[PDB]
Order: sequence, then C-alpha cells, then structure tokens
Amino acid sequence: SVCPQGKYIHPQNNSICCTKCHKGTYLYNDCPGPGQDTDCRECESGSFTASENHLRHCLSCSKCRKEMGQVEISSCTVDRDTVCGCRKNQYRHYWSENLFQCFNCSLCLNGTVHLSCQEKQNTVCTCHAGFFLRENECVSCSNCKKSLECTKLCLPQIEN
Amino acid sequence: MDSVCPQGKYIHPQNNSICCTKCHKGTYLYNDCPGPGQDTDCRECESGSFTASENHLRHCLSCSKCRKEMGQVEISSCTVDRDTVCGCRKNQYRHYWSENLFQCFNCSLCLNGTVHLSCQEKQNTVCTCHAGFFLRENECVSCSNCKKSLECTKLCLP
Ligand SMILES: [Mg+2]
Repeated sequence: SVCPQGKYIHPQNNSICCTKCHKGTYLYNDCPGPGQDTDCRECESGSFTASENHLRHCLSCSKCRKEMGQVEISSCTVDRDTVCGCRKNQYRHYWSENLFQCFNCSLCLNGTVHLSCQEKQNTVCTCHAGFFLRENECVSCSNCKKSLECTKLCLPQIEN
Repeated sequence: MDSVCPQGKYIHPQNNSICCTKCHKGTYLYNDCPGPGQDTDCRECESGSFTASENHLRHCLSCSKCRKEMGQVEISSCTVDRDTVCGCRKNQYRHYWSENLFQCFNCSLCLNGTVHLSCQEKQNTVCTCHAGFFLRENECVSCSNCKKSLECTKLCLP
C-alpha cells in the first residue's frame, strides 16, 4: 500500500491513508481511518511549519546572531521562519559554511573603487596619495606614527 | 577618521588614542588593555560557547544544536573555536528549506527503474520506472498494486 499525492501512510496502520496538515499547523494526531480527518493544531508563538506536513512538533524559529552584526530581515510567523541578513550596503564574511558576520562595505571616500562591493566581499578600494587604508577608511598620513604600519605608505612614493 | 590601529589590534572603546591586541579565536575579551605595552585580558570560552576568529567580543557565541526533528545528525562537535557541524546519515540527502535550515530525506534506490542521475548531497536520485511499474513514495511500485484513485491506471496499461 501506497497513498495518493497529498496523503501519507498511517504510522500504525499502513492500509490507512491520511491527508497532510496545512502549513502553519502540525500533527496533533493521525487520522483514525479512511475518509476521516487528520487533526492539525496551530503552531505556538516562536515556532512554524512552512509546508503541508505531519510533524509532531512545529520547528522553533531561527535566531539571528547579534554578535555577528546580524539583523532580522523578516520576523518568524506560523508558516515562515525568521530571515537573517545584513543592511543593504553591507557584505557577508562567512567564518564558516553557515556562520557569517555583517561588515560595512567601504564607501572609499578619498579613494578609487576598483571593484564594487559584492555579496560576500568588501569593496576593493585604493586610497589616494596622502592617505592610507585602515578601519575601512582612507586615513590621512598626518596621523601616521611609529607602530601604526603606515610609515612606508606615507613616505614619498616610489615607482617599483 | 584620524585615530587608527595596526592590523591585529582594535581601538580601545574608552579612548581611541589607545590600541589593544585582539583576543585569539577560542577566547573572549575579559578586560580591555589599560594602555600601550600592557596586555588585553582575554579568557578562554566556557563550555558550550565559541569564537571563530580574532575578536574582542565580551561573550563567546553559543554552540548550535542540530535539529533532531529534521533528522539531523552531528558531523562535528562544537569546540572553543568552531561551531557544531550538522548533517544527514549515509544514503540520505539534505533538502534546504532555506540557507541555514535543512531536512534529511532518504535517497531513492530506484529498483525496477532507470537512474538518470545518482543521489547527490543536496538532491534525490532522478529515477523513472520500467514498464509494469509506477513511481510513488520514493519507489517503483508494481502495477499489480495500481487501484482506481491511486492515479496510476494509464501508466499501467500495456
Ligand atoms: Mg582594523
């Protein structure tokens, strides 16, 4: 025994086919027989189900990582999980396959953009003569001092 | 901006004229350095938390927990500098409902059928059934099981 599309095989009796629960709800109890309803309860706050199903629990909403500078794009609803991301002018730096931190795309004031900021990489910015790139900005050489790793960048230029 | 630091150091939150060495991954910021030539007070992350990079976070990140109801299994446990890695069992594929949420499904074996593409890490086997069989419930079902309303009559004709 198999079931028609949209139905599932009863866990305790394989000769019974039950209709799946609508997204936004979860399986409270399997249907008791052919032509009888599957009992589906609405997901509690903080949980959801995005497709027709027969799960015994709704999924807990995903949480965004505030420490990584993440913001909530969309809030979690009974049939829609939380959507986490970054601001429009920010890019993502993945520390791992699914762990990303939001970083500001360099505006490159007093510099030349050689490659626009991308989804996963910062703007490629070349600061103009008299400035050096640090802390995502083009900083004036008048602030350069020993140990700031700027001495050579600030010395007269050389065509090497 | 005028006050900056060497790569590897961060600007002291109370005085931008002071730069402090960052904490290595696996540790977090206990206390900022008091000034030049003195250490930043960084301490190891406690049980269940981690930091994946050089930082100066006041708290470590909480490790992720694999979703058992989605049939997920732990591929790598969480360490002081690396979050837990979740996956599926052998002969199963991951169906991603979103970028960071996936469900484990069994790959179709395609018995009594033709495999066009083998099962992949994120998608099922592409299978079509031989004459006398019909695809349903991840398998090629014998047409002897075809019954009206099971949507298979025409597929089961000679
Ligand atoms: Mg910096």
